[PDB]
Amino acid sequence: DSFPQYSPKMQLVCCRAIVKVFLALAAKGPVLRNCISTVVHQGLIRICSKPGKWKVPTYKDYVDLFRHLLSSDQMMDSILASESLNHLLYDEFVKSVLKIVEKLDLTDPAANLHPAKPKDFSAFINLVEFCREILPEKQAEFFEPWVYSFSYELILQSTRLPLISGFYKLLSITVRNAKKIKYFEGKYSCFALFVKFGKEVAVKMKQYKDELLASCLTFLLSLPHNIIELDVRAYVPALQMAFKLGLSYTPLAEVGLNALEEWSIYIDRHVMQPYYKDILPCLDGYLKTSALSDETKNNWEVSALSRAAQKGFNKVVLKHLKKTKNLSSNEAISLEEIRIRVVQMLGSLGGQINKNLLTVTSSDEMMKSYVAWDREKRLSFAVPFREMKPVIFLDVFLPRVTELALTASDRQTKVAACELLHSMVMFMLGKATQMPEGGQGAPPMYQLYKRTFPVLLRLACDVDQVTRQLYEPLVMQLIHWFTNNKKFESQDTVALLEAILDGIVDPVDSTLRDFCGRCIREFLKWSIKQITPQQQEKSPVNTKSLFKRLYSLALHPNAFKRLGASLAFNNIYREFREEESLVEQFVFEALVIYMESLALAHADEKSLGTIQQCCDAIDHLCRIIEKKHVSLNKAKKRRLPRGFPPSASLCLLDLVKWLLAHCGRPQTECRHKSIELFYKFVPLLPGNRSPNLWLKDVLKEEGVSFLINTFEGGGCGLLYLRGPFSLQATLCWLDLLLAALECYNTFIGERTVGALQVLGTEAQSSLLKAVAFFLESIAMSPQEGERYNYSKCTVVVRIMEFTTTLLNTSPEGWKLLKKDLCNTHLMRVLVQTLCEPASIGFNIGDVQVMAHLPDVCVNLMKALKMSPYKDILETHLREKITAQSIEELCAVNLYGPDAQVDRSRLAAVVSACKQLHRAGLLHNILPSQSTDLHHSVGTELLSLVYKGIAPGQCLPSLDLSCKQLASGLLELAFAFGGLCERLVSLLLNPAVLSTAVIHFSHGEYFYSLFSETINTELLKNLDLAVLELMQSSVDNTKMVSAVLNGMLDQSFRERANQKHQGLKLATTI
Amino acid sequence: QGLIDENPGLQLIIRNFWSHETRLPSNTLDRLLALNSLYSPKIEVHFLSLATNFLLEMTSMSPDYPNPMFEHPQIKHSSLITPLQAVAQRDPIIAKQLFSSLFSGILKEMDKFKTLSEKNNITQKLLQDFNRFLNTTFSFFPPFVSCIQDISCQHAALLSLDPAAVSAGCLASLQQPVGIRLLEEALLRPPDVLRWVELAKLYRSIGEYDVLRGIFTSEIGTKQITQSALLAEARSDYSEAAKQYDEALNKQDWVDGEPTEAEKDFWELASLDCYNHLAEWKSLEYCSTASIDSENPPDLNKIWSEPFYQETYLPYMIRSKLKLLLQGEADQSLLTFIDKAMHGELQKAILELHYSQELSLLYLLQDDVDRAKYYIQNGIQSFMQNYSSIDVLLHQSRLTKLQSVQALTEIQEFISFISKQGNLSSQVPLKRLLNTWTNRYPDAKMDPMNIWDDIITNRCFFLSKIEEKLTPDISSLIRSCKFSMKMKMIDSARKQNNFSLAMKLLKELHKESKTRDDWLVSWVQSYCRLSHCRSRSQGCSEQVLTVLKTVSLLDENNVSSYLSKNILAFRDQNILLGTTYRIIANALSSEPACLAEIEEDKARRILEEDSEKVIAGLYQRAFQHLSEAVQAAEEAAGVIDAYMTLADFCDQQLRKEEENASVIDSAELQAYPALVVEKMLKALKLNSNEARLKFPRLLQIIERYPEETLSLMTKEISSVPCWQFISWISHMVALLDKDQAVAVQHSVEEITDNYPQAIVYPFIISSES
DNA sequence: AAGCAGTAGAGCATGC
DNA sequence: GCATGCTCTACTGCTTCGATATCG
Repeated sequence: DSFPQYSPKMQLVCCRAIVKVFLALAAKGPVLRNCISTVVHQGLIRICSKPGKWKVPTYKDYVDLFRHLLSSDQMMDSILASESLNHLLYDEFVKSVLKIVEKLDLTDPAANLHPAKPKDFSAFINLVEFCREILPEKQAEFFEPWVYSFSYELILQSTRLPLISGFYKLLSITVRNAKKIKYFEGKYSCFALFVKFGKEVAVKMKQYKDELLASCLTFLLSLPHNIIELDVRAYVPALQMAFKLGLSYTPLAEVGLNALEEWSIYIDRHVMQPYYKDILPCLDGYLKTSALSDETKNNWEVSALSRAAQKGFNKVVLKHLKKTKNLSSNEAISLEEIRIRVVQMLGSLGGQINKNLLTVTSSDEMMKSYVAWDREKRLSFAVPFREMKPVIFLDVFLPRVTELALTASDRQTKVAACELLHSMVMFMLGKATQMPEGGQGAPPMYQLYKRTFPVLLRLACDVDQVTRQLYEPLVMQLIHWFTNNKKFESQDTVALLEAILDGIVDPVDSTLRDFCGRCIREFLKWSIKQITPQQQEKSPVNTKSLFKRLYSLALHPNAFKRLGASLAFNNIYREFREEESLVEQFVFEALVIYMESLALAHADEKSLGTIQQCCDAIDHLCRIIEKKHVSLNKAKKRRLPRGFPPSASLCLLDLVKWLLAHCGRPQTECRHKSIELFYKFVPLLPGNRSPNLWLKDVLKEEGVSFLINTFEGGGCGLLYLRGPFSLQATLCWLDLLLAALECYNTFIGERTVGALQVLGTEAQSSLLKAVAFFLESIAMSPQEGERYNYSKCTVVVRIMEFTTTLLNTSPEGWKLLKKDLCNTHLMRVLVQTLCEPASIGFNIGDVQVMAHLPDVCVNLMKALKMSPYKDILETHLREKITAQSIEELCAVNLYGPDAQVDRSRLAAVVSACKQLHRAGLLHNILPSQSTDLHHSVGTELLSLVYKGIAPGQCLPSLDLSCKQLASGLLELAFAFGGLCERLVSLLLNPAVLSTAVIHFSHGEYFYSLFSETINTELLKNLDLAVLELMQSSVDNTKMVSAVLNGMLDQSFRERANQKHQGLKLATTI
Repeated sequence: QGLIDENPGLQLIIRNFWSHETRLPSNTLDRLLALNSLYSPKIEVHFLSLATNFLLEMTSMSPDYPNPMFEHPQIKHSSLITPLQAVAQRDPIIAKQLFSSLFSGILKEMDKFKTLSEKNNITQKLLQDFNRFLNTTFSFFPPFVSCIQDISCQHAALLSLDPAAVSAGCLASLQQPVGIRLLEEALLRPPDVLRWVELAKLYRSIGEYDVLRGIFTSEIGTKQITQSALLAEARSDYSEAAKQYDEALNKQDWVDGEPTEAEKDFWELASLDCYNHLAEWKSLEYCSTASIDSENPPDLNKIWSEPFYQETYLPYMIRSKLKLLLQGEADQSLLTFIDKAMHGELQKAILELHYSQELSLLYLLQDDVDRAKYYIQNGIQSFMQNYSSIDVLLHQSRLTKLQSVQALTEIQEFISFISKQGNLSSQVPLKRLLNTWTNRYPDAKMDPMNIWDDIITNRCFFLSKIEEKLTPDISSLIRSCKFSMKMKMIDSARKQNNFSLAMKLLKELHKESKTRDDWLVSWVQSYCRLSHCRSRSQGCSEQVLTVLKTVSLLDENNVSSYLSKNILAFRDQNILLGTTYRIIANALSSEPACLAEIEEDKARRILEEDSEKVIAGLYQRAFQHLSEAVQAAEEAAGVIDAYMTLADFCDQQLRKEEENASVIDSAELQAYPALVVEKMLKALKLNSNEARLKFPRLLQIIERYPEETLSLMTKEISSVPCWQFISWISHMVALLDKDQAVAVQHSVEEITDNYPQAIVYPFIISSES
């Protein structure tokens, strides 16, 4: 901690002191080498916590120490006679940073919120800048086996931590250090993690702002993309957003070019060549200043050199010129070096490619650019001199003023152009109604308005503070002036409206897409606040016409084009229902078309956010559908939506029948909202009924052949799926089968319809007949093979949820499904999705599927034990997880180059056995040997892990994945039985080892390694542990003192949920 | 010059002195007329900023600064004058617009008071000052050069401005639209040959060879050699159209009158450019150096006086001697010219504002990689400074300016590569250099031959330099890159009709092609493709000569497991020999038999009985050499070419035999209509628009040839993607009626199934009868 | 030897 | 309390000239 209270040339002695201490206390064999691991931990929380007059050093003053500790160690132990101390102090830095980040629980302004960890932020952002400076150097072999775990923890932790502004920086750092060394030349494991995380971060960032957009974009573009070139169309608006978001915050305007140079050289030259017409014309705000700027002085004015070199060139200028090298000029980058780099990459881009920066030689727009904005010139300004008063015409200034205000890249002219344009718009607005008349005293100027209005928006939400503060009341005041009574439906409001609309339906604009919604909010408030409400009968600004415009927006096959009808509803849901009489006629005729747009969104994109907005669009309406016509469900004359039959009234009762009729759709996210709305639509009738009375009441009127036409849909009534297919035929059938599988699994999950009532031989459905064929294709172009593997593996979890639903509910009695699905095939698919999931099609990369898999495996394996059949399940699982398989897998060579298979095939068995234990039938599959009450598989595992460390040659080393295996393998062997006296007799051990000095007692190391599973196992059977612990307190007092300390502090630590266990431990000791 | 001071405060003092009464006046029009006196061409980048600043400073002496909107919904006068001044000081283009509007405002307000006795004198005074501006300026700044030429052409007295400096000013500041409109406005209100010669010199540089036809007639006194020499450079033929310029130059009779001096300099300058567009680096050097002096001119003070010569004879001198330096032998006679020229100031600014890339290439020749660094960073800053100043809506100026950045950064790449030391001991960066240079060509058909010559000669000089410095089989790897650069240069120089350049490029790329097998095939294919492309405009009996000269080499060895192994090399020889025989047989069958008069072995070569076999053998050999290609191409656009030449040649032979009557050629011809329909329907499937419009040829050849080949239509029409007939659907629902409605039936069924909305409206009229 | 001319070193004032 | 920044004064070495001892 006392490094910035020094002077230079003594700090070398300080760093040599700390290196000498760490070298001396490390070379005596591991009993004491585990305080290196906590001293760096302690110093890290010292200096990552710091936010005659002295000062308060923040965090910059130690980065020279932390480079000294491991970079030039060889030029630090030159005098001190050098094995791996740099290695160890890198591994402990990795471990300590993913342990400081392991317990922070971070669930200033960020985004209308501050509900994270009260003050852990300042101890966090210092850590993120500190690792930005210490991390990215020397990414050698020290970092190669650390990318998997460091990536995986941060994915899993930031997935619950969106708006944190800073959990993507460490991923950018590890991917930069992962393409520094090779490692990306498809080991095939982390690649799928990052490929799948690309789309999730792409859809998450679209609703965000400046610091967090910058964070995600510098993550995304730093993906390698010599190798992630597949779907190169997917992220080019994640590149042209960087340049357009350059020009005011340079460190991503750099990385746009630093990406765009490495894409182009190594991506093969046909999948890139269509993608230049849009990348490049953004790169021409970087050629607009010709060095006419003169701000601060461009000479050497007077300094410590400008006097010392005057009186001859003596030795004091040598003293001064050995003093200006160590300034470490590392302040981002200067703008003019970016302009030179723009020109150098534009030159190196090619010859054919190069001429893309302009129009394309007589397109539609080239011969429209030559034309005046409006023909007759208005805005005649008369500049008063003393005696002349001439006339200077405006409007020749406008296509350079409004082009210069947006993209200037020099703020001293940008603020000038902005102030000029605001006064010019004010003069234009005041000119428009003089007093003379209305054709030559008030001449129209909407050919200027139609190009002045799509630029006030792009100014008023641009980046900068000052222009935003200057254009908020203008863009909010002219809405108030336009939407009026005296206005009487002119032609400029229509231009403003279409400008707002194409502000929403526009690409590369996720800061304006919200501001036009705020304009729609102001439209709807002030358009009824002061209008004549008896006259809103014909104008096309009308909320009827706006809603019809929104519905035509709402049903449209252009992806971004329905997003307007999503977002305008999202921004005036707080309106239009706190005023009545206009909900009931069309907006619940719009609930169905909003769900129809959600049906349309079934094939678009993972990375757009259509789904996440349409769901809120239909959920904002289901909090006012349940407060209005509860008291007003009458037979009025109501307007009729899409698909519905004609009537004279549509009170509540045809919607629920349509909801029942289309529960079989292969639209994955409209079916869910359909069912979820139907269940809470079944009440609130006059009578206040229940879903059990209602569905049986309809079946007694219609019969079971009516409620199987809706569920089976079009899915009742194949060798092209021999190899894995990808056609839209096979995928649509798999989607139909999932629809039929999941449409009534919720009905038997509730108690609406009994399983014997609708699956007995009265419906003649092809359901179990089709599922039996479905279970016969399950294990048998690499582009869209994954497109079908995804739906092949989202069906088996619905099958298992279905049987887990049926076999535990009130339909007990399995006499309906004897050999249809409950045969020797579900007990094949369950076995292969329990153990070895990466051979039927389960990808290893995801998170929200591989965290749901052992849950449903255990929920079903508990649902076959109490069943009227268990023999098939036990005598199928008894063929893989036998004890002899554990014995033959427990080989003799688990150290060295057997890095993946021999120490990965064991871990699947370990996790499978853990989930069997969690079901409750570990012993039925694996009973012990004959005599003793200690399981002779657990004793075998315990002796194996105990003998695994003692050499017999130099040192059996460690890893992270040489300890997660050996700490799952050992947590298994305490779950079998009691097995505790063997544990304490292994701890209190006087056997002597040695290492190349001798200093080893074989119980200290085996305690020191794992040390937490051991104590948590000791704490369970507490009362029969302390007696034989304290009994040998004369001959081995050192070890029992250590074990008693190691149990006392761990019992102290979990005082927050087990307070009445430590009391028992105290009263027993 | 104390107004562009590199220190504020003091600059405010000097401006405060200059803006005072009795040093610069305080009447508005007299202040405007007085502002021209302080021009001083050291400053002109700032001159418009300073002119509008002094002209708008005395705005703040008036009683009119009280609410210039007069109502409640407003703003004050200074809120759009003070930021208007502050934005005019920051950018040139809005400054240009402000000064060019205020100037016209004052001069159109002065016409109330004062008679012509003084306003005519004021306008003649201003005319002399604008001439002085245009004569003295040396750094042609585009929003000033195009500012005075735009306040000129709006007034009636300034129009007679300066037709010989307007041309060379707006030509070198790349603002030719303004000067073209100025001179075409001067030609309105004996003939005026001077302004016509300079206006044609303006149009000659932006292409526009269409509008050099209404200029050079014989009714404005101009000669008859200039029209016939523009009509041979309109088509890119700069080897006769320059050959008759000097034949017009040194002639002695001229019996119509004298060839006036304006036309003499037009002949000189156009002969310079027509020597520039080739690669003759000796005649351009001599014609540019030695039209002022005699017996080894010194050049040293010679060009810098008599100031006509700088804007005309300096660029081609420095370019010709530099390009002759950039390969070959030394002749250190440019370096001393620059070294003696640089002691001045008005020569030290002119030689480094405008050139700097010739300077960098000059100092890299004597291993001064330190001065060259300064000069090339100066050139980059000058490109950026210029490109950001020529206007938005002026295309092709920016394309002609942006076509130089590749040569700039190839210099900058060589500078950063030679001085790093991660190189020059391993050739694993050299391989990356040779594999990134061969994929960075400029585009064919858009980028003219001066730019191709720039890039190729700079690259050959750089490769020779790194072979000099790479003393750590390396002398084959660079020559096998130089070949593939020059070959692409030839294939771009052929497509723009520049044949005299490409012909000597072949003649210089033939001494070492005979030492390999991958080289001779590409050689002979490029040669005999040029010989086909050249024969489109020769009339007759000489194209037979050239396509007979290219016979004895197309049938050489070539199959050293090469033509049998490779497929595209097998396809190209066949299609080119087929087009050769097609050229001969179409040549001597429209003009029958006179062409064997100048013939010794030519007659026997066409014989390889007098007027029947000599056509029949050529047509059947064309059919053989065309039929090899489709079967060698079946195993896009690699099968489409071989298909469509076969379809078009067989259709051509069918329509040639259609207008006559025969039996034997009909017996040969009875295989061709089978070959037409399938080979067109196999290329209509693939997305080809050069064959979709050939559908009524099928729909008529079926009717006229119906005894065979209709199942041959049905089997192919049964599988064609059925939206390639929505154009011809009213052309098929009339063949539905009459006979041979089969092979319409299936496709109409497919369209009525898939898209039952296209055919609904052309079906009612056809079912109506 | 005589003149001079240039730099080393010590003490006051400042900063972290 | 430790490192640096700045001036002035006395020490010290160089250059030129003239006298003295030495070696032929």
